[PDB]
Amino acid sequence: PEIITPIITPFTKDNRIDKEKLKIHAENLIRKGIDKLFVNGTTGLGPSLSPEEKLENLKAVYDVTNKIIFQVGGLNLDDAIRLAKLSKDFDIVGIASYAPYYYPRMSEKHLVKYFKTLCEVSPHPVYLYNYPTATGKDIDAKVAKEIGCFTGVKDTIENIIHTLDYKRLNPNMLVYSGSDMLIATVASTGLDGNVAAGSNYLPEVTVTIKKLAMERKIDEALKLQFLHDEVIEASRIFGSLSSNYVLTKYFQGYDLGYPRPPIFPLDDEEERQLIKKVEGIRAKLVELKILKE
Amino acid sequence: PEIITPIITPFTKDNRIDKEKLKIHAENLIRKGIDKLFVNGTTGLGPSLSPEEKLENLKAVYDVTNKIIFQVGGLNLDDAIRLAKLSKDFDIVGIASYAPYYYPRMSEKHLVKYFKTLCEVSPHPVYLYNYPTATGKDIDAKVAKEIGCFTGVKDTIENIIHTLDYKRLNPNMLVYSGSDMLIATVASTGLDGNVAAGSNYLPEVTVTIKKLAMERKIDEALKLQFLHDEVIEASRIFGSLSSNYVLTKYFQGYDLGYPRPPIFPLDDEEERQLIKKVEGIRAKLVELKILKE
Amino acid sequence: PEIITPIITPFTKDNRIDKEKLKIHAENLIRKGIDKLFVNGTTGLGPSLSPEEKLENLKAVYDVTNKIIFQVGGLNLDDAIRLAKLSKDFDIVGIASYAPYYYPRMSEKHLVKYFKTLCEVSPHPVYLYNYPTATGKDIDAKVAKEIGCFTGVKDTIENIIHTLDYKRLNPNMLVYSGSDMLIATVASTGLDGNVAAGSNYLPEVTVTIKKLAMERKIDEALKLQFLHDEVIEASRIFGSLSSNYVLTKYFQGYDLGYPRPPIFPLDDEEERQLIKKVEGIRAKLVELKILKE
Amino acid sequence: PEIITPIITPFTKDNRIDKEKLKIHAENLIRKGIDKLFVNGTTGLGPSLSPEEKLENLKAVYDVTNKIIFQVGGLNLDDAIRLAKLSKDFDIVGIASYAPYYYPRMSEKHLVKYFKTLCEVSPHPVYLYNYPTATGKDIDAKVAKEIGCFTGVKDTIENIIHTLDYKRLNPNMLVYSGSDMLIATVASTGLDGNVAAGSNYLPEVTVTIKKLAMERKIDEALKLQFLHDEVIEASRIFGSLSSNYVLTKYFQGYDLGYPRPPIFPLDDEEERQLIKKVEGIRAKLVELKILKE
Ligand code: NA
Repeated sequence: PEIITPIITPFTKDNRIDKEKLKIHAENLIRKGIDKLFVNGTTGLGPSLSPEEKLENLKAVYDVTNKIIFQVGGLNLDDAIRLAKLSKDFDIVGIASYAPYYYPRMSEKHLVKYFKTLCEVSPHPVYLYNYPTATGKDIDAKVAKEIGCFTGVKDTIENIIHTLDYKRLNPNMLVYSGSDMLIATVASTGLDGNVAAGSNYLPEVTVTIKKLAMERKIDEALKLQFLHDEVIEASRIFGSLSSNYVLTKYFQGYDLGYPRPPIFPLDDEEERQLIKKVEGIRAKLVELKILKE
Repeated sequence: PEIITPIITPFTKDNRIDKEKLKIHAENLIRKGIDKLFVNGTTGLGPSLSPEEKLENLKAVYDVTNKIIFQVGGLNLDDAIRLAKLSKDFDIVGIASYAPYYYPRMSEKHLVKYFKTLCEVSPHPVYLYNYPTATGKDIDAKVAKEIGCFTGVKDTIENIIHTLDYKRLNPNMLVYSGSDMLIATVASTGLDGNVAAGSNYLPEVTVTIKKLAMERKIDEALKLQFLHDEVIEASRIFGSLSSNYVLTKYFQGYDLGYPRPPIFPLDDEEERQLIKKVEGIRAKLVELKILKE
Repeated sequence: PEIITPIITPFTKDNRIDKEKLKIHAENLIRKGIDKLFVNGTTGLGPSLSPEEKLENLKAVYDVTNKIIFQVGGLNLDDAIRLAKLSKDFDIVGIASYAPYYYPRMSEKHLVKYFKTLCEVSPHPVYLYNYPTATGKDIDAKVAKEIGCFTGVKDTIENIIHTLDYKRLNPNMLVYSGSDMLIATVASTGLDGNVAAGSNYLPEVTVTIKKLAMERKIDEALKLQFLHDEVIEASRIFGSLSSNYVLTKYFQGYDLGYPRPPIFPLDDEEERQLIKKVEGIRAKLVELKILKE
Repeated sequence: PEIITPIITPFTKDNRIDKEKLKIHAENLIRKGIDKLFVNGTTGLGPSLSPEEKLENLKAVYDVTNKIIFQVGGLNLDDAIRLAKLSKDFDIVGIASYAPYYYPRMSEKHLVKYFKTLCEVSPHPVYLYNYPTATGKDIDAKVAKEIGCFTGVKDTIENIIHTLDYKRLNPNMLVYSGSDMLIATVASTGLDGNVAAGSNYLPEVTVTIKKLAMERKIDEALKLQFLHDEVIEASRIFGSLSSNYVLTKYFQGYDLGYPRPPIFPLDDEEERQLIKKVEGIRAKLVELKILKE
């Protein structure tokens, strides 16, 4: 199985993509053993990016690696078609889309047609980005089989039965969980890996959990998994999407600028309280020689 | 109380706003007694529009009437600020925003900061577009009072206790329901009216429900409200946002072009089937002398 | 429309029904203008009562008034049948049942069969007690219509559209809201009334709300509804079912003994906080002459 | 890890417990390798049983084995205390309780008091029966930690994150999933096993999934788990709690009488259609030599 990072989008002081900080982060993730980078996912603030900015994000990461899944979805199908077609000039792993978000009560036929449309124009394998809470709808194992053209799925959901169903119904599909808390479990149970937000700031931990589970050292894998869970919990205090920036700086030692409002940067006091929650975890990982310092 | 139309945005065959069809529709609505038009709401596929298209919508509608509430929200705050400031040259009723959508688990503090930021730059009264199922958030009467700067709210929710609460905690606030099925109830109970998707295609009906209810002819208002409910239920068979275009052409006699995929147009068969589902209702409305024929 | 009290069950110190206190309470409610009494509802802890206790509740209240709807439902259909048959000797308004509670994902067919069974043996009109949050399933207007034998429904739900749908699909049915917050609204919108837990402790207020709305004094009705809402909200702080006992004592001046654990009575600190939250309301109500003192 | 059967309660034609059929079923489960029997759980229709009947169940099963967890909860705390006390004379594994069901919005304080009360009188280890969907509330790992007297938990939820949290926060706690679809995954990821309804009718299957996963044959475990899933799915078509009876007779060759209405028995045709759905699976299980012909 794999750890895939849905990579953060660093914004500059004036709210543009900081390509340079993005490249440094990308380099470090690849050097630290991350398998592939998921660009314009939730953790990257995909829905806050224009189609031009979703391209810019791809271009900057592509400077670093070919190991990219390029998320292209949104509520203008022509823009998503255009991004899909432009990816032909990039030797990447695949493209991806979440389901059309915001609008409730969208018919199954229209959902199926949105994805089939993108499969039809895609120059690369297509991955389903399933995120029921964010998008308002679910594209389950059965709908995924009906759509019929997904090479894999990231299933961001707290229901591993639902994730396992993709495998049951689509035996050849790559099936990833979107949770950081299920890295040990996913590797122990025959799934293909995790697209894990927390691998942005603790790629060493996510990779090591996976490796331990693979080696069948489940009690050691769980012990580390449970530590990782505490950082995830700390990150949710002030809002994970903002907190991920602060944590990457804290644990990896380079700056990733700002998120894009209304995903507001943490303030100094929030940043200080968040660091207070994870410093003893940082010491312990250093003690364990998982983190270098 | 008032009926306010969240007016449909007509698109051409190549996915641009059809300004001329928009004007004809806007003009018909006002002539049939609609109080104000809500521009770039859900019904207008606002989340599917770029900032530039949201402004283009305002301009076209403004040629017809200044009775406009102009929706500006999105996930890039700078763009929404820009729209708010640009509205200064338009003599309109107000601007509006829904909450930042898609991202789950946004802190109250961040949500409050988003709206207060738009209040601080707004040259017009600000309306809260509350839509918990679509955006994943609720900005309830307590949070609206915190924010402190709303002249009004559109509460798109079926729970009228929730909508009444805006009035109870904010006695000076204008309080609208976003439901078509609550027009009779809202008028009878002392609220300010409805921002009703169905008023795009049966504005005569929504205005008459309101009028009957004001006259305390509650049973007559409900009979009409109940017929209107059946049209709303029909519209949901193939997807209401797509169906709204077909129902407008059918009942009002002009077309509104195409929706924007992934809000896909009904096909000829679906259109035939929807028309069959509402034909008998049209006959009833004609016998009630609400519609001509 | 009517105000119906789902009457509290007072329990003695040895966890038996305090029949003498129940009778005093029932007599007060009727004297203060309550139309009918709903026995063994949620508010009376019906699900905590054995079939013998449900019958004991009926006999005590029946010593005071025949204006009773007698709730009989539970997870042993033989017992519910026996209670339904036993009620033949009581000259009352109706019997009632909630849907079989606890078990998830019961088939529509089984739910319909349970209700039709009660209808076949019932010597009185049968009322649907609809409470989806509590029972884990909904018996909506369409399922009610398919069941075909309900004289009325109490709809305890936060969705008045759902409640109105009973009237729309079943025009000869009595349709009540289970909410105290909707007395003004239900009266103005053509519904038949409210089975209002808060009428146990402020029967004066619920009746005056309904009277004001009937007189089309909507603003005054809402002003009083909104004060009543504040008392409902305070009752919920420590748990409404327990707080209903304290509030009855506070506003009506007699006590109702203890609830039945695990519906635990409020402790001293909880009572003090609760009273601080309502005493300024209790003064406004005496000033308005709704309460004596 | 272990498989624990939440054992079915067989009822006679006139709705009493069929003690002799219960004993036959218990003995078979134990002989086929089931580790313990969870008596009066959901699958046994525990909420449908009077305290007396819950005691009859224990005494019947106890004649076969002492490997019993005895579920004693309900909405009359005096009865649950009495049951807990009466278990002193049975040399069993533990007693258990689900949270007080039906009543929504019970304060955490009251929930904690209910379980602490049962712990204080219990002469055996206490197990938490967590089932948020059925009871309307969640007693999560944090609340279980607060209560602080549970020996184990059955987490009937689909979210394995939530289940893993009991072990993360309560290291010495025995932690089981209430899901049949998670047998392979629970065994692989270091949890304690599964309280699996479907082990009533296919104990051979559930014990074999576990064993294969224990031997790290995850591929083979999943294949068999996926077959089992298809039986679980079939049982849900006409209602699992009724269907479990039919499936036990079909797979094990002896009958368990009737369920208790409103958990109605399947009819002859529903039974034929259900058997049609699982015939093909029974065939596979025979080829695989998991079942005898
Ligand atoms: Na009640």
